[PDB]
Amino acid sequence: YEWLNALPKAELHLHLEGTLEPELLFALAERNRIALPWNDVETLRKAYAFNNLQEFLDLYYAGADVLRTEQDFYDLTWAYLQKCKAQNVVHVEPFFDPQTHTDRGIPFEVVLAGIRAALRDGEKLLGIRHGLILSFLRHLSEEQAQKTLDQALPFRDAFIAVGLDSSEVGHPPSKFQRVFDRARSEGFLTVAHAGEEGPPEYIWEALDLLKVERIDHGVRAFEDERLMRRLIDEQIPLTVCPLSNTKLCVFDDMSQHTILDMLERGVKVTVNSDDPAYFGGYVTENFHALQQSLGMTEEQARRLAQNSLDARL
Ligand SMILES: Nc1ncnc2[nH]cnc12
Ligand SMILES: [Zn+2]
Repeated sequence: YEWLNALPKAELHLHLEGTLEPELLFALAERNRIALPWNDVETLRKAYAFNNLQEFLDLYYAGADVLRTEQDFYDLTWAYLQKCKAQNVVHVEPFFDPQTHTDRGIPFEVVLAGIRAALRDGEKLLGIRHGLILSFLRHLSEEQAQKTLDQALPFRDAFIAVGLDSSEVGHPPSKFQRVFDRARSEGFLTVAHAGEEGPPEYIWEALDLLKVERIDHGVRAFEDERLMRRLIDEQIPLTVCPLSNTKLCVFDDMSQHTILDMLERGVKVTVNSDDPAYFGGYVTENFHALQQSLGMTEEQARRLAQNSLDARL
């Protein structure tokens, strides 16, 4: 563990909103004078039991209510940056979901100010490089994403890419091909969630329609050998999230996770925490789970950490 924790790493698949610890949630609620549905932290924490992606999302979006001020968004991000320092994550390319906040009335500029301020501290005080990624909510319309991209244009230099998260199944990457096209035209790189719950086909779409630089999750690629051969051949990175897949029931157990299989086959996989406050672990805890449940070796530990460095944008 401490050896794992000592490894230099880059986290490339993380949602800032998904780092919202129960304690922070209650503290922001207090500061913002919000009456929570949850009686206590302990009760909110017991609600972290999931049977699929959707059950998690509903709760995950519910939590975002307490994010109201610039200081809120600073606290959220700074708390995570501190975890990174402690776990020797030296480089972060985090997601945020503008629509979750803008749709609640919070100004786009306020969200960004808070996050940007923290990232600046992360780098000058903690030594942590960052590449903010703006993620679209895929259950909403492409039109809504276009409106979000328009807000992002004056800010475009604050983002290294646009991503795509939220309810995967029944919202294929194709639904968002136009806005992605425009984003790239405007100088954005692209990434996308694909093959978490969605089929291999969605991953082909991300690759070929959205033209992503990396696949987020991408575990269901395992079902598709032609795709596997392509991943291995193009060295397209996968941002795999062990505890997230476990907690969302992608795998019925951690002993059944295929990330080490992929590693050995030559897929350029990485280790990430995804939504650490909800899945009960940060990046080091994800490496640890691999060692515990899949007898991962230091050997494979070093390779995974290195892929994450190599896969930076
Ligand atoms: N892993 C994930 N998949 C889909 N939507 C998400 N929103 C936050 N994390 C997510
Ligand atoms: Zn994710």
